[PDB]
Amino acid sequence: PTPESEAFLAKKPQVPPTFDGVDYEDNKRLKQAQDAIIREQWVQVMMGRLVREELSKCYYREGVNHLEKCGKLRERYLQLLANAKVKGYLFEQQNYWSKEN
Amino acid sequence: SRVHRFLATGLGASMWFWIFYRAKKDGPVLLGWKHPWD
Amino acid sequence: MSLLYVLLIIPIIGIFLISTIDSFYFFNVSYYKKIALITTILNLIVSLIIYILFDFSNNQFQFIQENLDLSFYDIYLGVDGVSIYFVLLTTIIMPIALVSNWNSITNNIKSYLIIMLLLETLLLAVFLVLDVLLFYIFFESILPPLFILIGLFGSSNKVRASFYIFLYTLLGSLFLLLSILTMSSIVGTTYFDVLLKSSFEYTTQLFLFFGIFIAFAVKTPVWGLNSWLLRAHVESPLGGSIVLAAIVLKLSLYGVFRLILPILPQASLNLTYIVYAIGAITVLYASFSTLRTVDVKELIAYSSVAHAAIYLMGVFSNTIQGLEGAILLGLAHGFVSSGLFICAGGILYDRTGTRLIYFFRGLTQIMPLFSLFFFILCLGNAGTPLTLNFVGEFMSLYGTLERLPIAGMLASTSIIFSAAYSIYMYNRIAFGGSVSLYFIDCFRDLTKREFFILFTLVSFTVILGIYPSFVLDGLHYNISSVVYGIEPNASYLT
Amino acid sequence: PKIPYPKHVWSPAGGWYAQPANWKQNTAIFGLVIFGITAMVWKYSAEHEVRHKMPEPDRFYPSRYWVKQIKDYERAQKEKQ
Amino acid sequence: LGAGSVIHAVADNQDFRKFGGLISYLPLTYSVMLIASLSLVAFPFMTGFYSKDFILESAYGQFSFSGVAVYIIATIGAIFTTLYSVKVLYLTFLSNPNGPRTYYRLAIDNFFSAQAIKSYKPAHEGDFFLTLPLVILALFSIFFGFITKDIFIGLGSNFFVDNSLFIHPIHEIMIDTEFAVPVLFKLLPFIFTISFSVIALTLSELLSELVIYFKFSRFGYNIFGFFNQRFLIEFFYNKYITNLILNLGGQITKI
Amino acid sequence: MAGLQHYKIAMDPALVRLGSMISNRYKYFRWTKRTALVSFMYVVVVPSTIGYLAYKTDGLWDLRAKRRGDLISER
Amino acid sequence: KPNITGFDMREFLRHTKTPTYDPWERHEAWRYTGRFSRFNRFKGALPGFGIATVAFTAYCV
Amino acid sequence: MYLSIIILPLLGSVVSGFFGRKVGVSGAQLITCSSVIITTILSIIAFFEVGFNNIPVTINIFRWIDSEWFIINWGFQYDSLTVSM
Amino acid sequence: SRRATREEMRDAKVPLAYRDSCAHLLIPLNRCRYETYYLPWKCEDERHSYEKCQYLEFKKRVQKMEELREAKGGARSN
Amino acid sequence: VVKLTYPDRVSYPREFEGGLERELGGAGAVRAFLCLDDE
Amino acid sequence: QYDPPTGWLWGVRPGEKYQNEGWEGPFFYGFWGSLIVFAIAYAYKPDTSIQTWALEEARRRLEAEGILEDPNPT
Ligand SMILES: CCCCCCCCCCCCCCCCCC(=O)OC[C@H](COP(=O)([O-])OCC[N+](C)(C)C)OC(=O)CCCCCCCCCCCCCCCCC
Repeated sequence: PTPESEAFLAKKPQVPPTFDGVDYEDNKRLKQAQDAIIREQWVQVMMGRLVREELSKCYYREGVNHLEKCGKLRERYLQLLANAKVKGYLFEQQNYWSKEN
Repeated sequence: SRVHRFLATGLGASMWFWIFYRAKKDGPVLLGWKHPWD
Repeated sequence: MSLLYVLLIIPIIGIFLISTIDSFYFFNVSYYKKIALITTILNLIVSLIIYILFDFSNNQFQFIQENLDLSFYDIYLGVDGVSIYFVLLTTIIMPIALVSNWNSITNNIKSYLIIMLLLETLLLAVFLVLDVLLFYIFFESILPPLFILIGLFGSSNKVRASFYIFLYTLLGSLFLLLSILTMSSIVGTTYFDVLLKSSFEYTTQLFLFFGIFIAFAVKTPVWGLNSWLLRAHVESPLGGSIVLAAIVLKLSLYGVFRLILPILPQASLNLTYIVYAIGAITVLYASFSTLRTVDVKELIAYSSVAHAAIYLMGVFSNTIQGLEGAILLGLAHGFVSSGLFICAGGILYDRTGTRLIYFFRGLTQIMPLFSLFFFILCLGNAGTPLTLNFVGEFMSLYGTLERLPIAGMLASTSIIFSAAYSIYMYNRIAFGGSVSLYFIDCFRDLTKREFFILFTLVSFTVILGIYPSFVLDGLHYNISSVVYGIEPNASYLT
Repeated sequence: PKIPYPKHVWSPAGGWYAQPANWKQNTAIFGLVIFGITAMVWKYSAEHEVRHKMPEPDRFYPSRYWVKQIKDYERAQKEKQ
Repeated sequence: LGAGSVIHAVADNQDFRKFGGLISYLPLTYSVMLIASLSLVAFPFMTGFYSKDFILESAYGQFSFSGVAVYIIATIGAIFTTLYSVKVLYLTFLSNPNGPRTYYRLAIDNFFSAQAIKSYKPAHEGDFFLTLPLVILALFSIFFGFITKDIFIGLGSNFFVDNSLFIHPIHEIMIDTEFAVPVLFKLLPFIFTISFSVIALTLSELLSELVIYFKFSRFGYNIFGFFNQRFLIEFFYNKYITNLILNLGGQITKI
Repeated sequence: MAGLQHYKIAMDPALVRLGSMISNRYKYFRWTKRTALVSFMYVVVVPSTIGYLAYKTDGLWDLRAKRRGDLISER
Repeated sequence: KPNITGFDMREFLRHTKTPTYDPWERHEAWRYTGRFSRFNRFKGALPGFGIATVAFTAYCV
Repeated sequence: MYLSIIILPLLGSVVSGFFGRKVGVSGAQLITCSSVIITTILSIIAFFEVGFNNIPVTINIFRWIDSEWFIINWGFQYDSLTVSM
Repeated sequence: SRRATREEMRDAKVPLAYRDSCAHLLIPLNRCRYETYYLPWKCEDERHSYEKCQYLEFKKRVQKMEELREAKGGARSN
Repeated sequence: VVKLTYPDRVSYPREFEGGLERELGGAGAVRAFLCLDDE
Repeated sequence: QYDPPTGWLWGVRPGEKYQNEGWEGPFFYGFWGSLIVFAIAYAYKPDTSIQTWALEEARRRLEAEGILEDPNPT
């Protein structure tokens, strides 16, 4: 894997991207969570951007044959496009949800 | 002038000679008499 | 001392120097205008320094100063990405507005300079305060200087214009104040880092939305609440007009990002169709009346109404591109309306003494430099690509379309009608025959002063129209925080 | 004939029948400037272009003489057997 | 560009009603304008022949009602292309001079006594920069279509395999266009072109009163005006769209 | 006439008078059947129509990543 | 019914021809004479046709 | 060369327009016609490289508009249609 | 004479609309067009062969359609 | 008039082995005619 | 025949020269000078954009899947 850069680590979230068990009176801990949800959404979004870039190269590589040789990237990009979006932290900060409900 | 008339006449001659050439060669196929591979 | 306090302090120093230098040297008014201009340059230099140090992906407010001396009303200053560009717009516009009035202010020059310097401090404080009640205090503080600026330096109808802008803004603001006071009572303060964590209940949000919206629709302005602008933006001196349309219209837009998006998310989403009907109506009605407006400065003033409708619809889109496009359009409008007001209220008006379109025709023949900048500005007003105006209009319009398609489709018709009134006004003034037979004297072309304020404004719109990343890169992370919603397989991770 | 016009109007494109006495000298400088910028653009293009198929050795493909991607491929392909 | 040569030659007049003659005055202009016109009417083995005529038989080659209908529609359009193509060349060059003396007055025939060195302006051709592009474009108008059809049409040509153009196989008609189209409908444009040209050329310079009889009929007068006024679209656009918007703005500003 | 001296302009009195009528026309508006009908149409009817249409189609459609075998409709 | 003015539309077309005598005849005569006769005008309607025909015949042998 | 086709007509245009007083009538015509003719030759060469050898050329310089999912570059693609046009 | 498999049609970059039975004759022609720069006097034999077989297959489908034409009492199919 | 008199198709639709299904994008995309219903 | 290029730039008549109104110093040297300096300073500003940080993590995650090749395999 590509080594995590010195600049990258300076901004890596130290907390999981969640609001469960977060004391909202702890300013530092709440802003840490908000940053983790925001950063995670952007990563998923930037993942789609990289898949689109690969799909672009294969399309201009396979030409006529793109409808058959670019399906794997094609499927990946559509999955990311269907799921990844910068939605903010603020609905999840104000609304708790449970799986068992 | 004289060069203009020569230029005028040359292309007109070029056009009809070109048309006559393709009439003799591609004309039979165009009219449906003969298939290209015959 | 914080750099943000230095931003607010430099113009006050220049006010002090302007008002006292008569005791150390009849001082020439050139000296006064030199002091005020250098004062604005230093304020711009400080804002540039802040931006170089500013970090694009921090959700903590930057360049803040600890108080530890809490009182009832304490000025806390801080900056993030959603306010940093408005601070830059204010510090770039202010020197240009001073140079645009270098010769046309002939009496009461000390008073004019002190008002503009005080306006700089107050408008900057609006973008930098970290408390919602501090926002109202700075938003309303600019009214008395604006009342005096219009009344001391305005045109023939300055009294009616000064009263209109004061009473309209006050009336709308009083409904915002009641909304803010209700928030202050429920939460215990209006400090941003505390109120943004509060969760108002839905019915409270609805009645909070109304009252904040009434004020912001008076200040946008929406069509039907916009006669104060059609008066004040026209009767104002040229420097007043630039400040009023480039920065003062932007207050309601930056106000939406602090007062509605984080704390009234449910009311904002449930009422977007009312916002969009008003914004759609404003886009069509203002466009048609701009087409029939015969005062050149009133025509540029009315086109501001149509552009502000698009950033208002982009700000309620609840999408990243619509929100970023709204800020982009706000900024691009500031450069373009400044240039078109200079072209009309400063170049045509100074030369002819009239603002009626019927007297102008064929100016290109004798004023080629004016017609070149005037045309480029009219393409910016039409949102032509390679201007920052296209980037903002496209992103704002895309977000409005994706949020509510019928509202975006009507709002899109602005691409047809902004071109219509921009091209119509350009053709009638620069083209449309030989030089107007109403001109007895010939006219000189742009002076070096006029050239270099238009060139500077035209430079900003084109450079940012080609590389809008210079603003978007510092917008992305912070503007994420005002989006409301969730994806099903992305939310509630464990 | 030619239309009359004001001599006081200064226009960057020249005006009405504008040709300075030194127009060839000025045209030479600007053409030199145009060449210099174009060459810089040419250098950028020849380094940043991307292809996914390379030309065959016997075909007329003059870009093979300056484009970095093809030059590397041709140099590497010469190492055979 | 050939038209621009004419408009320069006769002092900026642009109305057919003031041309005529000029055939001996602008021989190079006439030749290239004739060459271009035969390409426009898809005369056989000209450059325009290889493109337009294939479009027509391709419309038939897609054996569908819409495809057959457009074929007939575009055939009538081809008829009137020939008509106004004849109208241009004849009214500019082949007809009698409907313009004044100045266009055709030559120094060879003595007309002036003291103003003989100058003052003739006989409507001559243009210079090298005016005429060189005409010669070049004339050559493209004759051979370029033949030289290049195999690229653009071919039959299984693979010029666009980078997927620049995508044709789904279910949308292929070219096989039926090459083999299934009857020969009568393939040469029908040329039969129409070679005949309405005779019909147009005979109606002028030989008849010339029949069209006049049509014009001065109420039926013909109305037909002439309707088509000269471009289906009245500019009239109806200006009335009910442009002026509608201006009056909306008038109401908004005033009431 | 307005601060700085401007160039000599043949200020046409008719055009100036037309400009004065436009600035003062608000002083002479009256409620009539025509003005009330026009004002009601522009201020109430058309905006409420767009408002009703925006209301009824809010959330109706989404285009994002919609494939064949799916619907643009969400509601 | 005949008009108050003596303009008949049918007679207008009957007089739409070249007049036997015209007071302007000699002024307009140049528009149909030698250079602008039927033959001279249409003599070069197909500029290079003769040269092409001769060359084609020599080629066909 | 592929970028040089794009910028060469623009370069001549700014000299003809914004420095017409410097080059005059003849200088303006020499620079524009020269800058268009040279571009045309490079276009003919491009038509052979891209169309006849079926080698498309991609070129991206700097991003234009970058917002989350939209990344639009100042970018150019040469394919068979491009050189045909 | 043997029909080209879908792999070589895919490998030869045959146009998708012509990846039919006769595509085995399209590859030599499209190769020749590449070599001769598509000039319409150089690939004659390959051009006529691909056209002829394509004509032959066309002549088989019109017979197939004519049989279908009588199967419905001469009714319309387009 | 055209609707009353326009000729019937004079050739059976061209068929493709496999319908070019894989090279047209698989079953998720549109394919070519292959031993399907007549037309 | 062509004419000599004429015209008064900034309206300065050929006899005289441009007179400074007093704004030129601060505007050209302060306003434009600072903007030019800031542009040079901006070339050396570190990238703190969310995109740059997020692209690097996205690349690693797509390296983890069978999408992107790993320069440092294991
Ligand atoms: C979109 C905003 C602008 C971005 C582009 C900024 C310009 C980039 C360079 C453009 C090409 C160079 C233009 C040269 C100027 C034309 C000649 C000239 O000097 O005019 C003075 C001329 C002087 O002409 P003159 O030299 O003949 O002088 C005598 C003529 N009179 C009688 C007028 C004095 O002024 C005019 O006559 C016309 C006035 C309008 C000028 C038109 C603007 C030209 C630039 C158009 C911008 C193109 C935008 C592209 C669209 C966006 C893409 C989506």
